[PDB]
Amino acid sequence: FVNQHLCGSHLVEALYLVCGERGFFYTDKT
Amino acid sequence: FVNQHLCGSHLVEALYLVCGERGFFYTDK
Amino acid sequence: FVNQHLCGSHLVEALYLVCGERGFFYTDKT
Amino acid sequence: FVNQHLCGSHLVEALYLVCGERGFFYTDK
Amino acid sequence: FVNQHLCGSHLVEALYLVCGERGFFYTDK
Amino acid sequence: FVNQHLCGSHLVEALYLVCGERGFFYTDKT
Amino acid sequence: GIVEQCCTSICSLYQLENYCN
Amino acid sequence: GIVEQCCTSICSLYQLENYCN
Amino acid sequence: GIVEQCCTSICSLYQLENYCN
Amino acid sequence: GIVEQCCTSICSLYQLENYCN
Amino acid sequence: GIVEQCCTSICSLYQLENYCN
Amino acid sequence: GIVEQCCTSICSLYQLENYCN
Ligand SMILES: Cc1cccc(O)c1
Ligand SMILES: Cc1cccc(O)c1
Ligand SMILES: Cc1cccc(O)c1
Ligand SMILES: Cc1cccc(O)c1
Ligand SMILES: Cc1cccc(O)c1
Ligand SMILES: Cc1cccc(O)c1
Ligand SMILES: [Cl-]
Ligand SMILES: [Cl-]
Ligand SMILES: [Zn+2]
Ligand SMILES: [Zn+2]
Repeated sequence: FVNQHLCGSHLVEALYLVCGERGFFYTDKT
Repeated sequence: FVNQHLCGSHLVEALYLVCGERGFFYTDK
Repeated sequence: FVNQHLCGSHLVEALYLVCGERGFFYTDKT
Repeated sequence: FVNQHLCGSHLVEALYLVCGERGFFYTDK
Repeated sequence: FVNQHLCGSHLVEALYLVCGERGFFYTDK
Repeated sequence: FVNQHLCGSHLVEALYLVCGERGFFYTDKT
Repeated sequence: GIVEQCCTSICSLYQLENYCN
Repeated sequence: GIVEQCCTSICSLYQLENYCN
Repeated sequence: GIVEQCCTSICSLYQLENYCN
Repeated sequence: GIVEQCCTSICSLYQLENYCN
Repeated sequence: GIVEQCCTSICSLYQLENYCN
Repeated sequence: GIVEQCCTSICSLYQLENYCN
């Protein structure tokens, strides 16, 4: 897997791919 | 199962833009 | 809606989503 | 109406790359 | 030929993320 | 064609579009 | 859900905001 | 233009809509 | 238009440049 | 190949890593 | 959060998975 | 390589094509 800053849309795309059928939660900033 | 899978890739990028700092959940079933 | 710098492809994708059936014009730099 | 809508998402990203500083219009009808 | 073409756009972005520094080839036929 | 830094996923998308049926090879960093 | 609603037909950004939070 | 408004600075939704047809 | 031409079949970057400006 | 395998049905990141290098 | 972990710093795959449901 | 040519510097189309098969 990439060793990269993942931000904005790229971060969400990565979660989408990584999480598969579980889906995910995106808080944006905390 | 791609067409829905490919569709969901766009949906998540769209929700990112529209929800911004509110964020969102992405899951069903 | 995001409070973000939107540049390059992200800017176009945002316009595409925002403008809907109207469509849009992209000048790039002016 | 998604397949054409999803297609247009790619088309606009492609036109961005190909047209560069010339830019482009995206509209019909 | 779009649906496979559009599919391949996602596949290449996915492979980018998964392969990272190993990289990959994208070609057939 | 754009006069831009093309990095990460954008670089791959650009190669995908540019190379067409030939396809391509992505080394990431060398 | 979002997939049944927004993959068959187009959801606008207005439609999509329904799915925020 | 859009680049100078929304890329170099940050644009609002309303600001982004000025570039719709 | 671009959608009829490039969503049914693949438009190359050459095809697509036709739609620039 | 990757297209026959991952465009008909979903390839997970695990499936996809098979195509690395 | 995810932004502060994976965007401002770099996250591992494992780290990214903490944000799956 | 491509990263060092087109990401750290800017590549031309022609330059980008050196990475096609
Ligand atoms: C619609 C749907 C089903 C299953 C998992 C998901 O993340 C989304
Ligand atoms: C092809 C098409 C139809 C309607 C609106 C658009 O932006 C594009
Ligand atoms: C699957 C496939 C066929 C032809 C060219 C490619 O880059 C990929
Ligand atoms: C913005 C967007 C993406 C994908 C499907 C939709 O209905 C709307
Ligand atoms: C680059 C591209 C995107 C979408 C459709 C096409 O025909 C070509
Ligand atoms: C991540 C991904 C993209 C496109 C097709 C797939 O099967 C999987
Ligand atoms: Cl970026
Ligand atoms: Cl698609
Ligand atoms: Zn798509
Ligand atoms: Zn980006």
